[PDB]
Amino acid sequence: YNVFPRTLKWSKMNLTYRIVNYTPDMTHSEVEKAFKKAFKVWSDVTPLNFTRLHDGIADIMISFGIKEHGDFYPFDGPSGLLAHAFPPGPNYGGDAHFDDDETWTSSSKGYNLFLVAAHEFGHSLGLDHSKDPGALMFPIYTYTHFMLPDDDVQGIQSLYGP
Ligand SMILES: CC#CCNc1ccc(S(=O)(=O)CC2(C(=O)NO)CCN(C(=O)OC(C)(C)C)CC2)cc1
Ligand SMILES: [Ca+2]
Ligand SMILES: [Ca+2]
Ligand SMILES: [Ca+2]
Ligand SMILES: [Zn+2]
Ligand SMILES: [Zn+2]
Repeated sequence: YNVFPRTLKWSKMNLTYRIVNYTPDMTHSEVEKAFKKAFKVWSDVTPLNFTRLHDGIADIMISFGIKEHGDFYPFDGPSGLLAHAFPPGPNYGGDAHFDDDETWTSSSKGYNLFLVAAHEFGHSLGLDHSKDPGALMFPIYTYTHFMLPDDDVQGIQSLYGP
C-alpha cells in the first residue's frame, strides 16, 4: 500500500460526513446505503467511525458534480475520470466528488457507487494508490458480502490501528 506524505491522518477518531446532493440514477436510499456501506468498510477494521449530518459542515463533504464544479479539477464527461477525493485536512480535505456524468448504480451496469466510494473514502482517509492489483486502492476500477483486501487493511491500520 501507499500513503501520501503531508497531513497523514485525522487527529480525531469519530469523523463526520455530509451528502450535499444526489445523483439522478439512484434513489436517495440507494445512495445513502452505498456511502454508509463504503464507510463501514474502513470502520470495521479501524477504531474510526462516521457520523452523517444533514447540513452544515462535515469533515467529509460528499457531492456529485460534472465538469468544473468549484475546485479547478473538472470532470471529463462520461467515463475517463470517475471521482476524486482529497487527503485528510481542513476544508476541502477529506471531501469526495463523483462525476455525475457517469451512471451510478448498485449493480454492475455503469459504475458501482459503493465500490468507487469505498476507494474514494480511502483517499479521504490518507491512502494513495496501491500497486497491488488486488487492492481496493488500485487505480483501476474492477467490479466484484464484501471483504476488504489485505493490503488495504494494512494501509489504514498503519495510520489508525486495528
Ligand atoms: C474495486 C474498486 C474500485 C474503484 N476504483 C476507482 C478507480 C479509478 C477511479 S478514477 O477514474 O476516478 C481515476 C482517479 C482516481 O483514482 N480517483 O480516486 C481520478 C482522480 N485522479 C486525478 O485527478 O489524477 C491526476 C490529475 C493526477 C491524473 C487520479 C485517478 C475511481 C475509482
Ligand atoms: Ca427518491
Ligand atoms: Ca473537509
Ligand atoms: Ca468522467
Ligand atoms: Zn471536485
Ligand atoms: Zn483513486
